[PDB]
Amino acid sequence: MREIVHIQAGQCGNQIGAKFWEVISDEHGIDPTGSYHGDSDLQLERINVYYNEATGNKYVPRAILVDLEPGTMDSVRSGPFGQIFRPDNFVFGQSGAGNNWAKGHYTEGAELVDSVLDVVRKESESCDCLQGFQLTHSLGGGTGSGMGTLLISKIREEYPDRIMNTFSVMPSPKVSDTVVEPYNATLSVHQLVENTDETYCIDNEALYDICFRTLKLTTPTYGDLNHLVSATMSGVTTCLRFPGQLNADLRKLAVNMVPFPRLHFFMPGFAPLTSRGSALTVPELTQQMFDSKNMMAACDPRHGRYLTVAAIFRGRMSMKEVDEQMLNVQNKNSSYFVEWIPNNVKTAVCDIPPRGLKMSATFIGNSTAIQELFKRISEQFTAMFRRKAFLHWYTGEGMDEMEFTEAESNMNDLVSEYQQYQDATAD
Amino acid sequence: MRECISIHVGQAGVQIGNACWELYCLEHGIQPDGQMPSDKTIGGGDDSFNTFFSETGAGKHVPRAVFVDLEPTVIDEVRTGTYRQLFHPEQLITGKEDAANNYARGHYTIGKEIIDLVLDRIRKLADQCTGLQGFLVFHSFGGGTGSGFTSLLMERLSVDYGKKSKLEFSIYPAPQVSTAVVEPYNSILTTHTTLEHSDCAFMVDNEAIYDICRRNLDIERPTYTNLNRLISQIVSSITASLRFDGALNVDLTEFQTNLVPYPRIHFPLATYAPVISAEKAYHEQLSVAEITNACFEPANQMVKCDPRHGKYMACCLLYRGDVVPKDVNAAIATIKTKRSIQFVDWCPTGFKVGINYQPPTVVPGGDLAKVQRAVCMLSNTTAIAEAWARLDHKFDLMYAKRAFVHWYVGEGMEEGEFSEAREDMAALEKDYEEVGVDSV
Amino acid sequence: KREHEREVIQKAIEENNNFIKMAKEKLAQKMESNKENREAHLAAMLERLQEKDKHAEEVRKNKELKEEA
Ligand SMILES: Nc1nc2c(ncn2[C@@H]2O[C@H](COP(=O)(O)OP(=O)(O)OP(=O)(O)O)[C@@H](O)[C@H]2O)c(=O)[nH]1
Ligand SMILES: Nc1nc2c(ncn2[C@@H]2O[C@H](COP(=O)(O)OP(=O)(O)O)[C@@H](O)[C@H]2O)c(=O)[nH]1
Ligand SMILES: COc1cc(S(=O)(=O)Oc2ccc3[nH]c(C)cc3c2)cc(OC)c1OC
Ligand SMILES: [Ca+2]
Ligand SMILES: [Mg+2]
Ligand SMILES: [Mg+2]
Repeated sequence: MREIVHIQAGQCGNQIGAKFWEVISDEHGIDPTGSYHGDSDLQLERINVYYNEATGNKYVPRAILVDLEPGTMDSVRSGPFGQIFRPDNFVFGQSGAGNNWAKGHYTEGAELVDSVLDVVRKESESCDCLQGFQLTHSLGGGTGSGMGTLLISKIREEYPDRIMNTFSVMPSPKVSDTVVEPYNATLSVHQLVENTDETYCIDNEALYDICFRTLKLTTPTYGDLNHLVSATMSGVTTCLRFPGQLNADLRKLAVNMVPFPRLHFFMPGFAPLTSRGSALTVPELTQQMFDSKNMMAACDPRHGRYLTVAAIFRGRMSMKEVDEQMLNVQNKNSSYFVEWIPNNVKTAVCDIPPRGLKMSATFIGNSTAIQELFKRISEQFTAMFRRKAFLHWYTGEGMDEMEFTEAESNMNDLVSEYQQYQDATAD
Repeated sequence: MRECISIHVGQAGVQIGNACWELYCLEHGIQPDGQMPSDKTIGGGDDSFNTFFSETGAGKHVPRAVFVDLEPTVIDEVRTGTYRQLFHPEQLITGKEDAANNYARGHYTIGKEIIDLVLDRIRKLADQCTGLQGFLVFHSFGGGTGSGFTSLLMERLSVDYGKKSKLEFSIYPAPQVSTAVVEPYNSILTTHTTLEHSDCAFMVDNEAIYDICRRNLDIERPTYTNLNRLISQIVSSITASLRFDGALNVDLTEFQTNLVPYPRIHFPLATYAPVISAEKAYHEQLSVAEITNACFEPANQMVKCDPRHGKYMACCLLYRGDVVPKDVNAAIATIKTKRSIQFVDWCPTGFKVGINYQPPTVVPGGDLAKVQRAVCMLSNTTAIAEAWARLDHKFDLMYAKRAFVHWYVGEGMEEGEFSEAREDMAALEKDYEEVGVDSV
Repeated sequence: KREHEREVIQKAIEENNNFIKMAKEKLAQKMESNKENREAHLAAMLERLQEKDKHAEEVRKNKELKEEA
């Protein structure tokens, strides 16, 4: 088969990673002890993509949990599905990151990165045909942003021919007030551009706006945001986990979604987004997933052009209707799709809907409008970097102003590249 | 004698191979276990169907075919399907990882690890032939395996078998049932690479088949099974002369002489009739004249193009079923006076006719109605260059921005191969314009 | 006339053998050029990654220099 190795790093990565494993285990009929109590054989045809077959029909997640402090590590093990994870895959440090990118990437994570690579080597060697790696982490903290990117470079060093995928969570002032978060994201973006094949931009600002505006939650918690992330991660991995005519894998997604290697930052979208206390049709579902309010990144697609789009419809629905509706939105919004990439919208239908839903739709888009997300981080970055505020955190770990300037200019180059192909035309 | 070895490459080639060989067994009365009660010679024979089937001592009729794919999932269905016992396990060759819709991985990175094994299996089939005539290569244009591995296989077959005949059944990409966004790249790369190694290539436009199934069979969302069962009918008509024998039967190579005026002009346009549902065929017997007239309707062609806007260089009619020459000549006479049939000035305007008396067969439970007679027209028309133009235009839109090219360069290819391939396609389009111009 | 008959069948053999030879050499060149190119790209990728490790082993060298001061 085609196996994927999952890695969760930092507090954010371990939190959303656990929720991801909870949702898909229920979709595949896997209880917290690792046994299969499912009802359909379609749940086990591609089960070994994320799970390992142990003794006694025990499905063990092919996941590795990494953190620089055992705080988030111990809470995951005591959670609902904490006993399904392989005990030897818990790799935690003690000194902690302290929301310092230089600590995770150079000082503290480097002392632990070699021990994490050993667990990766054991899991990758047990794969018949390894697809690659998916990393859940944040770009605002220290372990997810610093040690997460250090892991990517180290894994890319031993597996240069495997796909590197990340579920990166963007910092937002509306969620966390930590001042050094714009520094951590820009340094991480400078790393993700060079060493990842595909990155899902999970913007906390977009997640907070969805909860505050659409879900009508006055005080959104991290659990409210993670409920959006778990549904998004369940969707964008449905074609990996469930069968179909697609035979989906990580490389085919990268080949058709990434016209230029650096422009591999996707804008997730999900529909429906309904609140507790409120029959959806296919035309309403397609128009909803292309709406700006349903994007998991705080970007307006009407402010840019789509390079490529991948759409997934979950639930028992008319496939002929989905084909017409997906064609309908492309025709009515032809200006927002680049003309020099023919047939740049892909659609799939899965008969298995998510838990508690009859129909759903998850959106993966490579839009030039993703530069709006990067502009916000760059604006917050240069506001502090102009005053050189809080630079003693990183310079005391061994860095200098060159690495900050290189990270800033490289991310500024990324935005201008997204603008170049937005303005490009066929003639 | 005159055995033909079929090679099915990639998902499209393999699945079409399933439809073709299932249809062959129904036509020849072969059971899924390989037994044919009507065959009284056990362990061999010189019958017509032996051009496509070898016989074992146990009476099993084994297809002269090899199925190749870089991933196992599609071929595993053959290994566990209804006709699993029909194929020896060595004929079904799989890898562990497909080409990821990348010509370079199909041709170089993944393909090179299995190419020797495929040739050895083909050599085993070839050594069982007293009179090996050629190869039939089934593949898609747009797939990484169907384009990359096929071209590598075609080059290797030229080395191992010389100028021995190699015919192609190629699936032309269509957005209605597409698979990848880089299909214009894969199509141009494989067409350029295979062009000097193929003697004759029958292209099948997936959009044309999709439209025919929707229009003539009232299928709202046709499946690959729907398309493949219709494709297998066209393939069966083309290979019927090799698999059957009769007084009015004309060998395919005799058609091939008329179909290929120049080595690079070897892409015949195929048209099939009647494609009709059981509900519409009930109490409706379609005559020789009606099915022959349907061959000159552009809606029945395998590749979307307008022969009225081009010039004919050959026109062959392959009838099967209850057909006599008297009806054919009358039908052709009516068409000549009522249709837009313009020939180039350097070739005769006559129509070449073959008749196989074996009636068309349908797969039980299929959507195609069983009719008393059918016809496939093979025409060499300059209008088929419209398919190259549309494909070459989609290539130009992406290559102008070098979009997705890094996935090919990362596997070892160079930008020079892309421009070299595209210039070859430009030469082919110019060649089609040249043959259509009148003489001085 | 017999001499011409020999020359025609010899020319047919020469052109068929040349076609086999040209294909064999073209394929050998392409597979060798592809192997060199792909290896050169993987070597370049590893060179940048191994340079990053050099930069990581140097950043730690600066902190050990200032912590003892
Ligand atoms: N007519 C028809 N076309 C098919 C079929 N299966 C795939 N295709 C076409 O093939 C093209 C994609 O190529 P594939 O054959 O699926 O890919 P492949 O040969 O397996 O190579 P990979 O990239 O490694 O998967 C698409 O344009 C499809 O329309 C089929 O069963 N019938
Ligand atoms: N959506 C979401 N965001 C989170 C979660 N935990 C942390 N974050 C974000 O991540 C940033 C802090 O990263 P952190 O978790 O401390 O990374 P660490 O230092 O590696 O543990 C903040 O800006 C938060 O917005 C979570 O459970 N869900
Ligand atoms: C799990 O992630 C997916 C993987 C795949 S894929 O492996 O078939 O790759 C492809 C194939 C053809 C394509 N055309 C375009 C424009 C993108 C694209 C990607 C397709 C997806 O969308 C239906 C996926 O998201 C759910
Ligand atoms: Ca016999
Ligand atoms: Mg924290
Ligand atoms: Mg395939």
